Formats: sequence, C-alpha cells, structure tokens
Amino acid sequence: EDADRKYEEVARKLVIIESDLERAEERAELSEGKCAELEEELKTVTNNLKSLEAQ
Amino acid sequence: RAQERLATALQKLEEAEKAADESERGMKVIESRAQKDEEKMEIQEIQLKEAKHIA
Repeated sequence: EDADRKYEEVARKLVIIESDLERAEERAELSEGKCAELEEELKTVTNNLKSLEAQ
Repeated sequence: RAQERLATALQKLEEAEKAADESERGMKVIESRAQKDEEKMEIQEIQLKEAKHIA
C-alpha cells in the first residue's frame, strides 16, 4: 500500500503537470504570434510616420 | 489371585489404549494443521513475491 499510494499520487502529479505544460506551450505560441503582429504593425506605422515626416 | 490380576491388567490395557488413540487423534489433527500451514505458507509467499515485485 505504501508504494502503491506513492506512485498513484505521483502519477496524478504527472498528469496535472503535463496538462500545465501543454497549454503553457500553446499560450506561449499565441503570445509569439501576437508579438509578431505587433512587430509588423510597428514597422508599418513607423514607415508611414517617416514618409509623412518629410514635410 | 489369577482373576484379580487378569482384571487389573485388562483395565490398564484400557487406559493405555485410551491414551494412545487420543495421541493418534492429536497427531492427525496436528499433521492436518501442518499441511494447512504449508498451503497458507505457499499462498502468502506468492503474495509476498507479488508485493515485492510490484513495490
């Protein structure tokens, strides 16, 4: 019973931690994509601002 | 006197036979206890090996 309880507890922990990791990675990739959108939007707005900045 | 000693030897035979057959019954119940012990032993040794392997 000692070993069985120990391993079942640690298996519970394994399932929950891998659950954490999956959506952590997912939201990380989503934040990366949104950051790429901010990047391209920044480049475009700076281009517009510099072209308008001539006069 | 011959009849007296005849009867006394007879009653002594009776007592000895009582003791001997009771001892026989006891040894038979003991050897049965021992085989039951041994089969419980094999079962518990097997569950011991199972518990140890799984642990």
